[PDB]
Amino acid sequence: RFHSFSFYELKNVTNNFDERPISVGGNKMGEGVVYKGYVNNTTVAVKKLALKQQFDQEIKVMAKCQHENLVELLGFSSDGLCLVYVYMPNGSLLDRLSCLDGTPPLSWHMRCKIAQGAANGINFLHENHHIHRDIKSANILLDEAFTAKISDFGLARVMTSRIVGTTAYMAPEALRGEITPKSDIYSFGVVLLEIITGLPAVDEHREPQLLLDIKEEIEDEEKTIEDYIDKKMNDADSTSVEAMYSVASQCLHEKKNKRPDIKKVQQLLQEMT
Ligand SMILES: CN(C)[C@H]1CC[C@H](Nc2ncnc3sc4c(c23)CCC4)CC1
Repeated sequence: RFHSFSFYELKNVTNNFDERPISVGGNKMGEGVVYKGYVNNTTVAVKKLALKQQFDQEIKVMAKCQHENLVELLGFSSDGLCLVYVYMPNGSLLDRLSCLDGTPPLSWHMRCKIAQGAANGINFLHENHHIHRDIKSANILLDEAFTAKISDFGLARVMTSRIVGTTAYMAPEALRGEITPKSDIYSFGVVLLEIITGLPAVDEHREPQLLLDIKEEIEDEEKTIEDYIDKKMNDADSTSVEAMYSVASQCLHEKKNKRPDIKKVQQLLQEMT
């Protein structure tokens, strides 16, 4: 299954949980807090949790779901809570879309591969009867080849009394307390809009504040998808951009039953390229 690490082992490999960023010679990737570690010539991501149910749920889902587009869990620590993963050198899709820390903008070609990869990851989760509940660009990680890897299965799983997730990405019924794989489809629709536009899902100093509202402006003919295409690309073609927008639009249907299933989303993204 997974390797059982003692807390002392993870303490040393992260250089005593060096809270300084990587750029200043520390071990912090970012925020629990994520630290870069080195174990048996292999680079690892150690998430020190700062909660026990989310630790147990992450281990349970990870043991059942192993896929090319899912982040891989290597081990854990519970003596004296840490989760050890395969390290993703290119961080999150949110960070790469915002060009955080001077990284070059992602090309349209890279963005298409990322969208396909993320859809393949969600498909595997849904085939294994799991609902993510927090699909967003911050939860889509990028490996050494910029392959998309869905992360954070702490909230993975019908009604609930504890509404959890990210408001800007959440489906109307998810905000109402419902738990359905169709809510993950809606959230992926927001991610597709972030990929096309390079804009975050929410920006308080922006008009409109929420990205999913651009779908209304396009449908009401107030604007077009061309007006919203990320200008930080030089290789975007109208056909494939409209094809990705069509998938995003279908995903963002307010009525959950009118949304396509992940298999259809996966099919439409493959046809796009
Ligand atoms: C704000 N940004 C700099 C963030 C900071 C956290 C970072 N997180 C990771 N970075 C590298 N590898 C991994 S594996 C794994 C995670 C992760 C989180 C869950 C499992 C993504 C970028």
